[PDB]
Amino acid sequence: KARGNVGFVAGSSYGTGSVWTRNNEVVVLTASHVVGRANMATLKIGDAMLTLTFKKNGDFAEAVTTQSELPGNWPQLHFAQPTTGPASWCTATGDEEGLLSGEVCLAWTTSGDSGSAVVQGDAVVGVHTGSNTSGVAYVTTPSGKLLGADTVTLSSLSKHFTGPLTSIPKDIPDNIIADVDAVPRSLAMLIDGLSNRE
Repeated sequence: KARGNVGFVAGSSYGTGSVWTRNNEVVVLTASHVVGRANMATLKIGDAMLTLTFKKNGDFAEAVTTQSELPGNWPQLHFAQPTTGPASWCTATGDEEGLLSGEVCLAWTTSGDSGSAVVQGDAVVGVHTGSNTSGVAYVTTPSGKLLGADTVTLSSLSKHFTGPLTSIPKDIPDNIIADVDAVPRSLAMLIDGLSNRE
């Protein structure tokens, strides 16, 4: 079951969106490539169907509308810098718990999940942009920075996680440089937690 503010978006492609409140306006986030160059796309949430125009920054797409056009108790929109740790990919079929860092992001997603808000706590860090082999995720922040395209060692990543040393999960992407033979339990369980929205 998806979060209450998560909807489906259809433009040049099919994706996911999220709805929020900010300074008396209703804000809708999704991915630019889901919207498409014509800059128009239709959001479906609850019984509401609304066509919107989006301002874009790289693959991060944001539309604004009003309470009279899209009523509901939408959660307040807070943007925040990425913090190395767990993050929730808010897909239309439930939250996918994944690893988020500036260099590498891991989450089990499909094409339809493009545009899902990626959140940490009560704040949006970006939208889901795309995927690669072995749970690789790419996330675009509101300022248009692409997260997930660089490399990081396991030891460097490990500094950010609590718990005792644990065996490294089997399938990890080449962009995570395996330079230790054990990682903190929370890091291992995160990666092991692959595919958890059900």
